Amino acid sequence: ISGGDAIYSSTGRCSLGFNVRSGSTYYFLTAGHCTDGATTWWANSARTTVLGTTSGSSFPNNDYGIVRYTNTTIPKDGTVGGQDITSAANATVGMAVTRRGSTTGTHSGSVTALNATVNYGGGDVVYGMIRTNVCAEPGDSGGPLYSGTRAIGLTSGGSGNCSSGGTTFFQPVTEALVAYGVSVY
Amino acid sequence: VDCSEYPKPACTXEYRPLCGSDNKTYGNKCNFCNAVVESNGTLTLSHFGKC
Repeated sequence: ISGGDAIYSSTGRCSLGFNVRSGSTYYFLTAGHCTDGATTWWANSARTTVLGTTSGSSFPNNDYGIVRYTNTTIPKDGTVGGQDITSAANATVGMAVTRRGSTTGTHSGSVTALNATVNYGGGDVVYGMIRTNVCAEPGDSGGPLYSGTRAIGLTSGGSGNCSSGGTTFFQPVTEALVAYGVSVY
Repeated sequence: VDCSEYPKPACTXEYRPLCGSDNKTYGNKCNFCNAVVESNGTLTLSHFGKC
């Protein structure tokens, strides 16, 4: 399994952000709004292939979560689809980025702004978000935002769609990596 | 599903489908509710889950 692939909780479907590790412990990052109130994660809609369990969740304010792998045999590729990821970096205005999600697949665009505040309502406000002109749709939450071999962010939310075009906000992945003391590979 | 607090400038995403009266499957409640607003209240919920 790799970045952009579908992941299922008891509630719905999201996308795996990045496979990360700490020592010999493997986890995966995804959106906080997906990990919020979720315990177990599966690789299929049938819920027959277990992935692991939620180890951390930060939403709102931020939008990241981490899941500890309990499945010992499933391949945990340090890639996004077939794209190798070798490091993480900070987003910059004008940067060319690519997103992969379980619903829309791969779409590209650029970073148009930093430190954006997004109000999802009901007191669900996230801060310090990366704004881009990449589209995304339901099911794409938590999928990776990358640039070449560099991990940049996790899909948090947006408006519009891939047909008419849209705006998508991402949580900087650097902050998540530091919070959990994990690193991409 | 109540769309009173809509519209919203953005939605998270997660996939938890709803079926609208237009036979379109909406990815989640926020998407569905923004579409109801856009339809000026003509779109309604048919059932939960995909169409």
